[PDB]
Formats: sequence, C-alpha cells, structure tokens
Amino acid sequence: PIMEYEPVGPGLIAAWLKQVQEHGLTHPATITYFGVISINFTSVDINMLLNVTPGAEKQLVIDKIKEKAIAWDEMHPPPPADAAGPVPLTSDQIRGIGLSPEEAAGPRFADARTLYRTWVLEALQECQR
Amino acid sequence: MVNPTVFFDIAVDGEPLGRVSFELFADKVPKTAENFRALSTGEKGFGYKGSCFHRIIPGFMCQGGDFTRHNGTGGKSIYGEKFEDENFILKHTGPGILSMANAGPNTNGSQFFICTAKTEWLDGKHVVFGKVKEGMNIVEAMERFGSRNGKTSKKITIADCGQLE
Repeated sequence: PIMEYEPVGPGLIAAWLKQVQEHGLTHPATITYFGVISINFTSVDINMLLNVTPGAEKQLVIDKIKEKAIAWDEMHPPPPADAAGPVPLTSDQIRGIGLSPEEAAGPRFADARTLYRTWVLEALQECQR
Repeated sequence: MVNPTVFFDIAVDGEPLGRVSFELFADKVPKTAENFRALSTGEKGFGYKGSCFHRIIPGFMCQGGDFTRHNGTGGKSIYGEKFEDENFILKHTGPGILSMANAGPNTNGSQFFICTAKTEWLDGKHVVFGKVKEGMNIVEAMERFGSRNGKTSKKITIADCGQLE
C-alpha cells in the first residue's frame, strides 16, 4: 500500500481470504471488496492477494489476466535485437513482476499499477458465473 | 544564457511536410543539449540532416537520429560513440518531450525520441533535454505514419535542420 510504501498487512490478508472463502473469488461482493482495497496498491501488492488465494475460478481469473497481458504485449512489442530503446511499457512491468516492493510504489509505475488494477477487476468480472 | 532553439524540416517520401522546432534545456542539461544542437547544425561534419525517423510508434513516440546505420543500431555523439547520462532532473511529462534514446545506462549517442504521450516509466532511464516548440501538429502527422512495432509506412526524413536565432 502507498501512503511511503508499506507492505500488505496480515490483517488485510486474513480478511481477503475470509471474503474469498465465504463468498468466492468472483462473487460481486468480493470483486467490489477487491476494488476498494486495491485503490492504493502497487502491482506487487495486488499479486500478494492473488497469490495467497487457495488454488477452479482462480485459475480462470489468472488465465484472463494472462490473456490481457498477451494482447497488451502484441500491441506494444519491444525493439528488435541490437536496436536502441526506449522500450514500451511491457506487461510484466504492468504486472509488477521483478519489481522490488519499493520500486513498484515509485512514480515510474503510477499509471502502470492503475492499469493493472483495472485488468484484475475486469478478469474477475469476466469469470463471474 | 538563453536556451537554444533548433529546427527540423520534415519530409514524407521526399515531400515537405513541415517544420518542428525544439527548445533545448541547456540550463538543466547543457552537455546533452549541446550534442543535439551541434548534430542539428552539422557543424561537426556529421549529424541529422538527411537522416530518417526509423521507429515511429503511435501513442508512444517518434524516434530518429541514427545517421550512420539508419535502423537504431548506430549513431554517435560529439563526445565519442557514447556519453554518460547527464542527469534525470526532467521527466517525460507528456507529448512534445524530447529525450535521449539509449540501449541502457550511459549509452547516449545521437538517437533521440519525441514523446507523443506521457511516458513516465522512462523516467530516470532516458535523459530528457528539450521540448517541441513549434510544429506539434507536424509531429502528430509523422506519428500517423508509424505502426505498433515502429516500422513506418512512408519514408520520414529530416530534409533540413539547423539552429534558429
């Protein structure tokens, strides 16, 4: 969470798990809850919540995020071998993979983590039964 | 001292499109500004005149300045093949920002890009050193001749360039 970065607390992790367990990952109330708690989240924070969620609908949601990342990267291909950048915003950056928690809270990824929150909200909605 | 202004006269398949001028932020990044200025006048015996924008990506940026290899693998500065990142004081705040292309830390040569959007993920990685003054509508026209991977549908060239005032 960004305020100065602080990691997602055990209290909120426990509350998220309780919400998912009692109502399901893609229940409208759970999606709404994710929407609210992720407002100040980095992409790394969002992944914390996704990752602690027990392993059918979870895989489907993850797959939908994967599909959004594929479509993004196809529309934003990086420069060829040997050619100078700048590199476009890539889906692994949007997803915060390989970013230190601190790095993920920095100004370089403000629009990126906002977009990622949207990808996840959409993935959750798309997998709602 | 006053920040220098330089111009590119841009052509599309050899036909004059129009002029884009830039303020160079010599007050904040004098070394980087001077490199671009000198390459624009051709006073060192080499530079931007006749070169192309080899990589134009709509919604991202227009990249050029590779006057040796014309494909993103070349270019050189007035300080040698590469020079260091001068500083990262200025940020990629939106359309019109002029910034150094590079292939990693301290690899500045002659290649540059003109943002057509805010590109904040590049902050602290590419040295910002100027901004479009006149001719943003020309840059927008150039941008439309690009594609997702940068390949241009028309030859976009710097027909002439120099320093104003």
